[PDB]
Amino acid sequence: IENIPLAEEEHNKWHQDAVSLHLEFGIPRTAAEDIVQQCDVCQENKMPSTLRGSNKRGIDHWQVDYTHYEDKIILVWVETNSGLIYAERVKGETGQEFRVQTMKWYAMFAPKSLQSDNGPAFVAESTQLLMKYLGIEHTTGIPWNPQSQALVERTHQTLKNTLEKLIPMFNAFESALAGTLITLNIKRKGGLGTSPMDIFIFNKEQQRIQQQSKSKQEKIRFCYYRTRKRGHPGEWQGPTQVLWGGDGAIVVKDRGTDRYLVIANKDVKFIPPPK
Amino acid sequence: ENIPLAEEEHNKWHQDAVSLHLEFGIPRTAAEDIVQQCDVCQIDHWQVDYTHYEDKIILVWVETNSGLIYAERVKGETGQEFRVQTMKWYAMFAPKSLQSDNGPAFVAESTQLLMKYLGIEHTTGIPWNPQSQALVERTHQTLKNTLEKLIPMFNAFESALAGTLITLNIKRKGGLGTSPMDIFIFNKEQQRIQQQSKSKQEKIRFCYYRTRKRGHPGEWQGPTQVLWGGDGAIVVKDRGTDRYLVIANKDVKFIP
Amino acid sequence: IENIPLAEEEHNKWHQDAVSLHLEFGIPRTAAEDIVQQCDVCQENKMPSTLRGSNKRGIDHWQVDYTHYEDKIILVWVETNSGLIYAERVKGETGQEFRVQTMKWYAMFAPKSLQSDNGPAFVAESTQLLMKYLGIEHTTGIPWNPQSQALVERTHQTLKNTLEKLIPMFNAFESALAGTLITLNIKRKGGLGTSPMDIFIFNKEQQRIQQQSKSKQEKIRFCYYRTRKRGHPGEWQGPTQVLWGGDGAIVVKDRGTDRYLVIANKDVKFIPPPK
DNA sequence: GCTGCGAGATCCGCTCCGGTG
DNA sequence: CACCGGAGCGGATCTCGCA
DNA sequence: GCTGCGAGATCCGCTCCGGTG
DNA sequence: CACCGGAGCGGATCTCGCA
Repeated sequence: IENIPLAEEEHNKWHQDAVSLHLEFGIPRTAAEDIVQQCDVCQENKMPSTLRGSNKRGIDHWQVDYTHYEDKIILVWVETNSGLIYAERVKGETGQEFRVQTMKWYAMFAPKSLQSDNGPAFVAESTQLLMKYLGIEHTTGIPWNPQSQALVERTHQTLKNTLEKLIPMFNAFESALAGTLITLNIKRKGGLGTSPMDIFIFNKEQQRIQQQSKSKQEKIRFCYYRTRKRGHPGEWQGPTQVLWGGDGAIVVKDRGTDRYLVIANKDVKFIPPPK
Repeated sequence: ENIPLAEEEHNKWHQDAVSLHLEFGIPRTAAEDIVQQCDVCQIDHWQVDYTHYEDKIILVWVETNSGLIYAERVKGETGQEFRVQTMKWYAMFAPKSLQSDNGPAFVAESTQLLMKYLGIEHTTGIPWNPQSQALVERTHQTLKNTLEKLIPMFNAFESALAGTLITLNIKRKGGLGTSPMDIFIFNKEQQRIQQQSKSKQEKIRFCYYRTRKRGHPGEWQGPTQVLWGGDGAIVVKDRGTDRYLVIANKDVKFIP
Repeated sequence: IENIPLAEEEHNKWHQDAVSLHLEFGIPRTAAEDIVQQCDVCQENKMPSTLRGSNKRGIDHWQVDYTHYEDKIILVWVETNSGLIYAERVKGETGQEFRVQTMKWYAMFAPKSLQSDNGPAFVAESTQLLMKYLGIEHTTGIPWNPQSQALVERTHQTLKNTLEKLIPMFNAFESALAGTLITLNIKRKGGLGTSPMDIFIFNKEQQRIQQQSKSKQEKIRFCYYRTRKRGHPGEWQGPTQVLWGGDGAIVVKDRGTDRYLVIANKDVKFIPPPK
């Protein structure tokens, strides 16, 4: 532990990873990793390997991107939760044409939110106003990050493959595109052999708001909750409603965190209802 | 299965297939079959018409029962454009039957060949059903009135048509607040469930059936055709009573 | 099973994967996969996802590639088994200069075989004769496949990083390159904290041929062997020497396969030695 | 008759030690 | 005295980008 | 105040059925 | 009668390349 200054000097001179230094001078690897963190050259030359994710979100939250196939502009519209897709060819990527396509889209379906990249048509102020005009949240992804729209990119690849497989069988490129839409919307099935269109229909049936509104008549009970650390709980903090009661646990909301949280039934006491 | 009970109730009261499946939760196709077989009373059915408005030709697609409608501007009335429109329409929906008049585009040989390729029933001739015809004229009048209503506000003619489609499919409501889109979605969901549960499994198969009296099995009767084979039970008709009964698969001899 | 012709017709028309067809028409998925195999469009558009490998080989089997750093030509020499490396800068990639570098290399170490890409210096007939002149096997990798020399590519990346980290501390670029060689040959240690140079030295000590030659005096025994299929063995095929005897199994060579093979001691009968 | 791999960074599984009821 | 993280040790696992 | 995923192809783990000692 | 692949079923796992 007394050789730590010499280890730091060697790190400054040569800049090897902490594992070798730990195995050599017998210093805990936490100290060596902190040395690497507090150094300069290794800090400047280390790489940020992170996993991140994708915005699957919920029902009716879609994103889109353009298609460059055979020097023809095509719009492909992709669902995230169920997996449905839809596409149509357009002469250009102009704002007015994009607005017309979006209006037809919103006539056909009932979306809620839309994601997109920094494309001029997507970013256009009139398009943003129209999206606001129909009460739909429009968020722009960070520029030069196709992984945000990786879903539409994957669907793009699959649709191009299906066009390659299906184009010579029909007279019209639009007809072939419709056939590929059928292939990837009704025929493309996996797992339980259920179409993305069927998933979307079932999602709409569940999302029907009449049942959700009328479920309010169910009995509501109150309770306290506490947090467990090393098996040692805290105080019974705050009265909150029993959102649902399960076997061995319930569902509660913490106003401090403003998010949903689960507590085992052992740390829960039931409040009797009015009588 | 409550389907044979529904069919007995139909043999008693002779109500329409609509109220039948609404109030007994039975297949729409089964209700149509029962209406067809019931001589007292004797899905995805569409009608297509052409109409001009500022000298523009537009396809009109109206479903005969739920009331959902669809429209799209077209350059001309000729067969190739009709084929493209019907290809897009079949891409967007999953129809089962179509009713139309004797228009050249409808009666074109290649159009009917592509109908057969898609495997859907096509019927041409003079429309004789007031139930569908009057709905067609009502849809036409309402659509033209709403488009005259909404055109000045919108920049694009196609945008105005899309807005009128929104008004006539989502905003407009009837009964307990059910849109044509809502009723179409409900019927489509139930129809697809019953199709995947009953249709593709087996067809036109005969069998032997027996009736249990206080648990005692009866003599094998028939033979009769298996019309609706479900989970652990089938629907067959007793010839004497002209009624359908629930017979468990353990009491059925499958005739090859 | 009678719907197979219709399934084949649908495959010819639309060309979806076998899983969906199997889940739809209730046909065994082997038949559908064979249909896809015997079709044409899916055969033409399927992708060959294979894993392959790398030629780690044994001791003293190396490969090399050139370095394009700061518009300066550098030769980097990489070991595969132990992990040692060595490098030196050269003005150009000419055949004579490469021959001089190889001769210095063979003076410094005692290699056995060398791998390389389609580089003109590596492919030169005089270089091949010189490699033959020193009794070293030279094989050329398939062109335009850097994954064959992925080892030297990885070492290239690491050495460039270490140059970036170490260049300003020395006057001469050659001195910095030597320092990076020290870093990656003596300091870069993992696992048991043992240097690649130490691994190479121990490999040479083990590969010393005197012990291998003098091990022949060990007793040699003969035996038969058989192959097990479903628990049913065959005939006792061929007399072969007991190369080594272990606990529950031995080592034998099959002249039919001309490779080494292991048989459990249960299927082995010991031949008594001469007495 | 031939051939993708490894530095680097957090997280976690874990085991003696700890607080902890 | 049982129990769970705490810390240390060791291993498991992710993208990336070199040619 | 934000965000890589999924068609496609072999191999394998496995469970009733089989040969098999 | 125990035992191991055989075949079928289902799941586990690999690179790649789309923008």
